[PDB]
Amino acid sequence: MAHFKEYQVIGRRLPTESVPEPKLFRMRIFASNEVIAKSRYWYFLQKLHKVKKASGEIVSINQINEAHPTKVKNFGVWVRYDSRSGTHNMYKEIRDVSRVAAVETLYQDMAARHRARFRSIHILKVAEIEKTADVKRQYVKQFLTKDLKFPLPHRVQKSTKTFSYKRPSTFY
Amino acid sequence: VEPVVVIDGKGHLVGRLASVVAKQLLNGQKIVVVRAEELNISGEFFRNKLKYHDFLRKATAFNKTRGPFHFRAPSRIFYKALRGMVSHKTARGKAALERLKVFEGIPPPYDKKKRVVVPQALRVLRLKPGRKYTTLGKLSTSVGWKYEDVVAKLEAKRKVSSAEYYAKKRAFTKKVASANATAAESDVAKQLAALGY
Amino acid sequence: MKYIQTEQQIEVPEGVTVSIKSRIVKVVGPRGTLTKNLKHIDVTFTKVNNQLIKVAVHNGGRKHVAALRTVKSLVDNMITGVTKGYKYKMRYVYAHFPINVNIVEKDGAKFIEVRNFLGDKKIRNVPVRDGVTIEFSTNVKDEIVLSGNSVEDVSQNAADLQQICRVRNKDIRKFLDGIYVSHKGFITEDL
Amino acid sequence: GLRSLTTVWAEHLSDEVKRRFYKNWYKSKKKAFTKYSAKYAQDGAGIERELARIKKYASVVRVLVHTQIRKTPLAQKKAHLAEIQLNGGSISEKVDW
Amino acid sequence: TDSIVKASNWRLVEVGRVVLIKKGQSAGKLAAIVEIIDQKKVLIDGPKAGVPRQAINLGQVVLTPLTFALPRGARTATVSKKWAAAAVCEKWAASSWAKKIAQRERRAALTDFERFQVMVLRKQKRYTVKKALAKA
RNA sequence: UUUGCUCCACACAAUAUAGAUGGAUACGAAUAAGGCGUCCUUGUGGCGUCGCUGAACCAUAGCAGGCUAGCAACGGUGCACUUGGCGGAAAGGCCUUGGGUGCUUGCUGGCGAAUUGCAAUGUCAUUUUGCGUGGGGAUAAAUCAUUUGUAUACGACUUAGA
RNA sequence: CAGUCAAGCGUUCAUAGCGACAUUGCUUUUUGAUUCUUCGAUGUCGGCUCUUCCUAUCAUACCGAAGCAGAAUUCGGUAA
RNA sequence: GAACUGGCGAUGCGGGAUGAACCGAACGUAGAGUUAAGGUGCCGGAAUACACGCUCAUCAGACACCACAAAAGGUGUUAGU
Repeated sequence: MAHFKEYQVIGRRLPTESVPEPKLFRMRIFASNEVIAKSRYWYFLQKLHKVKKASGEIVSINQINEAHPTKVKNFGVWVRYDSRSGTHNMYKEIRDVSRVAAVETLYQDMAARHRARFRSIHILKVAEIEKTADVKRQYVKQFLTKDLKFPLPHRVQKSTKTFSYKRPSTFY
Repeated sequence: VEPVVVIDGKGHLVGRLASVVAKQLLNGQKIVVVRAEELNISGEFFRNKLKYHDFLRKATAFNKTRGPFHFRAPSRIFYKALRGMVSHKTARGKAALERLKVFEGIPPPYDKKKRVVVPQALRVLRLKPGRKYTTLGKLSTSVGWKYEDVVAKLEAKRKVSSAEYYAKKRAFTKKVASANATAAESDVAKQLAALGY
Repeated sequence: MKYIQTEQQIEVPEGVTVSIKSRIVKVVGPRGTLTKNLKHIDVTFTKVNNQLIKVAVHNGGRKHVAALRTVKSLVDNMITGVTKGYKYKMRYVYAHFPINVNIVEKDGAKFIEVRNFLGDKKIRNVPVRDGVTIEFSTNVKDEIVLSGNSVEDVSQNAADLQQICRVRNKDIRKFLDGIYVSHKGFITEDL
Repeated sequence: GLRSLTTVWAEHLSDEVKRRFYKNWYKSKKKAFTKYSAKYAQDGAGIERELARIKKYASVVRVLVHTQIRKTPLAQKKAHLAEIQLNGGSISEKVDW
Repeated sequence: TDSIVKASNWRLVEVGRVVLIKKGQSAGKLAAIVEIIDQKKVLIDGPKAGVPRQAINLGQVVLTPLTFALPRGARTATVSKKWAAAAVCEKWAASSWAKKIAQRERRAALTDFERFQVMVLRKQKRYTVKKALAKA
């Protein structure tokens, strides 16, 4: 959809004569902007409990960011993607620096490999990964071994002009 | 920048090469190309062939003569696809055909000056490690070109003559480099290395 | 999934030596030589310690990774064929018409003669490749041996004999008459 | 294709070949190869100039020759000329023959 | 007689190898590998230049055959701690790589008066080299 | 058929332009590799180096580029020749020798300009031709009228004839 | 015309060759459907004639299968 | 053959190669800047832009209206549950 950011939505339907101020909920949304996250709230909310954007409301809508935006981390994910047949449950484990960061790449991944749309992906829960060995994904295991050192063969360049008066080599 | 731009067809990509060439000639550039037989295609021997086969079966029903023209010359092969991306019908595209010139190998006047290349048009650069392709020299031969070893005999005499002159040139630059090093580290050498040269 | 690092290890039998530049090989030794072009796959090789050289791939697909294993396999068969060689056997099968084999040579072409292949009134021949030399097998009834450096020229010349005897318009299961390959080993004994 | 380089000749000819060139022969001056026989006055430095020029480059040999229609029962008198390829050994030794 | 299989020298991707940024907020600064993410993206960090510890693509930065000792996780402190503990600054401007840069860098900062000086000092430079390729 | 005609040194009018205005600046193969300098037993040999764009390199200061003195070297470039070698793919150009010769901005001088009055390309290119100059060289053919059958609706095809 | 699931038939085995109850397609050489087009005109049918194109290949050249022993046939493939 | 709203008839203009209708938009004659629908190697105007990957096809694919395509399989490869 766009570049991602993560927000924090808070609501309580609407207070009443009998019992005002209901339970009071919260959620962790991923939206490039504020209003985007307001729909995602009501999204799963009018799917689990009884409410709407007419019988209830939202108090706060602030953004939540990753504390250490310098360190690359591992991340596990809970997805409920709806195909041209139906809904299934898949488990991913991609290593990215920030949380909202791995979400943008896995969303791009859903279309380049899974062919599913923005309005076709379901995020259940994403518990960050702390321990190696508990690794069950193999594309992950290649970057988790000691002494990750490898040569970079074949080096192409970007031409600024229109010509070349030679025969440039491709070393790296 | 120069009166004419010389083009080396060896190691480039068929259609992408003509595209950039096209633009330059329509801007005001007279151009001559060489060794068009060495233009590299992609895919299998089998594929690229049959495409020319079905192109070979499409001709004016009632007049095979005043209709489609097929070619065995790797040079007018480049002429074909490149003219088909301009209007050879107006005086506009008519003058572009007259500026352009293509050759089967590197003829007499055109190998007494050097030819150039391009990265965004290079076969080697737009080819992923471990890919297939076909060359025009070999397929030009399978389509009906009776001039392979006739011209492979010409390139022999040629590559010998060009290397004999670079023998004298490689040794004459060994003279230029040993004269510039003995006159180096002087007063004008120090002052110039400071100005940026 | 572009396999990051996949690499195999290879042993050299002391006395043999191989020269290499680009993707071009050379196996010099006890019997002969074997030049080879590999500039159609695109891979790397590195000499580590005299009698040991490797092969590697960095970020290569499963078909390119199945090719790293496929060439370490090739490197192996070129070294043993130079020191031991490649010796195969083929027996002629018949039960009625005598299988006659000769050694012909017109102008110096070296072929093999097919006489009486099932009452054959036409003369069939078998072209001989370069490098490998044949020898008629005795002590045994209806056989012969091939001997050289590479498995290609020896067993493709053996596959020559194979399909040259085609039972056209007949029952293969019943009219089982022709030349088949019996033995597949080295020229040296014990191996 | 097959490109023709040098065209060589003889000194004296026949009127059959000289009239092969005229349309109006009953009114001609007969200036047929008059200056070509001037290449036969000089020792012949130019004759071998083109002859050995061919022994160096030219791949094949094809020679021109005219007919003997005077001994023939035909009143045309005009003898035709055509090229006949030489199938011998070495192109240099072919020019010699 | 032995084997001999070329050289096959390459720059290996690792924690401690430095690269040159061509585009971005820097577009001509230096930064070394702090951690590796995958195939095209890595983590840089170069304090002796003024650039941050940022996630970046390999298509926007180049390489160098310069590698010095570095811990797997070392933040800003240990980054230039081993930078100076290796002597990579003098080892960097010790090549024609960076001499090439300052050469055309000073050409884009040349006045026609100082560009005029290059022309004239070369009038006398080429004169002595012509009396050199005439007697030797 | 009035002195006609072809190449050159040229005398002027022209006629247009698919587009002048410092140099189109010449190994080969290879790119999961390579060029270059270098040594030896000249091997698919060892050692060092470069690339990340030709933003390279060479040339370039003067009335659109002048008159001319002196130093230093014996050199460079352009002009017209001379010696020899090479070049067949669409050679007709490239390589080199000897003299004559101008510049010599490689270093230091004497003088010239204006008003063209704050901008107006303010021309220093070349395709081709017509007509007068004088120095070499050459004395052309085809058509029809006529006849022929190897040709034909017709021209054409094809023979011949001072 | 071509399949596909495959109870079975096939002495014994579903798939040698076929294949019911079923289900997926293609075509405009069948007749239908339509009035879009033309009733101030496009000369109906067939035939004789002459040319070309398609392949859903009947035959030949090269080939695999069999309940192909010999022999022949039936199915299939590249190909007009 | 009917119900809704809208079009054309009676409508050019950019676009859909082009087409009565689909999208955008409706119109005096110019001049500038800004966007619509759609695109941007060349035709042909405009980045052979950057990004994350998928595919090698002995008849590839390559954007609504719309220009046709299905069952059913595959140890081709991929992420997988």
